[PDB]
Amino acid sequence: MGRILFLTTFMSKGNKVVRYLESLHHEVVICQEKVHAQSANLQEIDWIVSYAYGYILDKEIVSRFRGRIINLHPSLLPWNKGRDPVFWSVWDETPKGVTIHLIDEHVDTGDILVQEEIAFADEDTLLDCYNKANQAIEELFIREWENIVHGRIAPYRQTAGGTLHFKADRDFYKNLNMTTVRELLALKRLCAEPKRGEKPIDKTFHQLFEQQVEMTPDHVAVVDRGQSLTYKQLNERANQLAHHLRGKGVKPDDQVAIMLDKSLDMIVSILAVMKAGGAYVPIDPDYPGERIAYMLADSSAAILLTNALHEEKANGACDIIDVHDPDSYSENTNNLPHVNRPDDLVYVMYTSGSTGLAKGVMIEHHNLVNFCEWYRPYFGVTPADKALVYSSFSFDGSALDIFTHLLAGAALHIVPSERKYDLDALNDYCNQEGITISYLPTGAAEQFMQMDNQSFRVVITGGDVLKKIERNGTYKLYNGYGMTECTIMVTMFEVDKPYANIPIGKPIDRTRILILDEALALQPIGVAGELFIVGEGLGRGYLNRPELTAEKFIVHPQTGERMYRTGDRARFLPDGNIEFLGRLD
Ligand SMILES: Nc1ncnc2c1ncn2[C@@H]1O[C@H](COP(=O)(O)CP(=O)(O)OP(=O)(O)O)[C@@H](O)[C@H]1O
Ligand SMILES: CC(C)C(=O)C(=O)O
Repeated sequence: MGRILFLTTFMSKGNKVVRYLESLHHEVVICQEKVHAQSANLQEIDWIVSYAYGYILDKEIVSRFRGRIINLHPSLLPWNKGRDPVFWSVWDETPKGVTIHLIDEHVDTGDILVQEEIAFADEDTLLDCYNKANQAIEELFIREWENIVHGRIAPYRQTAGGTLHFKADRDFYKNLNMTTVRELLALKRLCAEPKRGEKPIDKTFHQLFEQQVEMTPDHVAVVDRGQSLTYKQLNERANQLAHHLRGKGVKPDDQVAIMLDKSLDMIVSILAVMKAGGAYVPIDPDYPGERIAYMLADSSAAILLTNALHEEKANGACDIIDVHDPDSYSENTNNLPHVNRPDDLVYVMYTSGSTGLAKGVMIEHHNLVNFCEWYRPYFGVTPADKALVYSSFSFDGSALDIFTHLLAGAALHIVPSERKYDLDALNDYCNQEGITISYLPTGAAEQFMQMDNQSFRVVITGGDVLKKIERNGTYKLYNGYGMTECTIMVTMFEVDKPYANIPIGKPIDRTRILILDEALALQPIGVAGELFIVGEGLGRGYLNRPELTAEKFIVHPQTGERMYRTGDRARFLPDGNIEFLGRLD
């Protein structure tokens, strides 16, 4: 009949298409490589049929064979042009079908000959989809071939729009081939990029705090033993000190060290540093003098807010400002002119030097603002609540204590030394004062479940594996995961039942968790892998450690996004909650 060139790389040589064409007495030449005009495979060729051909025909060839190049593309063109059509058909959630079209001067854009719809079952695998489509289009070709040879089909131009994909676009999804349709789309919801319409955070913390002061100025803000400050009182005193600081040269991104024991002066100092424009570097005064001397040096802190008691532990490291000297406070009680942006430093905390020397973790305002903006509505915090300043102010767990509740109008209650380790005593305080919400490390939180409590409405815990769930009170328990580098915490779970492994929940606001293999490629739901963090949580990095910063804050090779690699193992559950599975090594 005629000699037909059959171009293809992925399909076999005994296709139902080739056999059918052969059955009509056509000599079918099978070529699976790029060719040129001189190729002996283009000799006496009546028709060219391409089917999953991974190369481009030269324009010289397309011109000579105009109207005689027929392509089998398993998609509903213009949807899913290019490579991996069936896969992106499912992922991008586009219309589905198979198209037999003419080949023109571009990628899968030529006019259509025949096209029909196709359906994939929710429980079909992507491989099943790939095969169901290849079989459908092969049958369509056999059915409509005669109509195409006699050129009685009027080719119609493709609808406007569609999508296009390239060979490498599927690299990130290389492990999803044996996944189910609905199992794949589930993974899409959990890990797909942010939706449209989002705007960057436009507020700093002290900006929002000054707002909260105007709303609840006379409400109690912080308590320590018998003494207390209201939102206005606290705000005015912090301004007085902030004015003095900014007058001593404090500028945005400057680090100011604070060295105090838990007290009202600590809260004033922290805010005062913020309002002045700097970022506070907390230094526990009980730390060994070695750590203190090193923290003060590695940090660029030119100023140190401290007592006269702990003044000598600096060994003259920097300019001292006595929080108890009236000369350290200005007359001006008014808020200062704003000079910060959400991407300015807000605080710098050092991780315990378990491995190697301690590193200074930088955190920006937008990092802290996002956490508090999520914390308030998630736990329904109102000015009626009262929370504990439990954790050492050198740990990011203290940021949860102080900063979240202050923006909700609640009241902070400083936890002194005598009721830090003695949790039974701390329990009585909570019932006395009516403490309603606080965060307790996994350890202390587990012991506190023994005590009888009627005050707490909610308690949050995290930092280690939360094995024990039984507790006497009536309050909700929450498990939270995260590290200092991504601001306090990134996921939250409400503990409703007991669990063998207790999940760490779903991501907070404007954060995304990805479970990746050793090649940084997505892992299907239920498969373990290194947990990666993306979004508003990621801080600036490690202070004066750019090489180490780049090691942990990566630019992904495929999606090009900035992610923090935790070094933790985890796996998604079918209901969206995350399961922690210990460290990597
Ligand atoms: N709810 C949780 N369950 C289990 N592991 C958790 C967890 N929350 C956090 N983790 C893990 O345990 C660590 C606790 O946080 P960080 O104290 O900031 C790290 P570190 O200071 O290097 O060591 P450390 O955990 O020995 O204190 C996190 O880095 C994380 O890997
Ligand atoms: C201190 C709190 C926020 C914590 O879970 C952590 O840092 O791991």
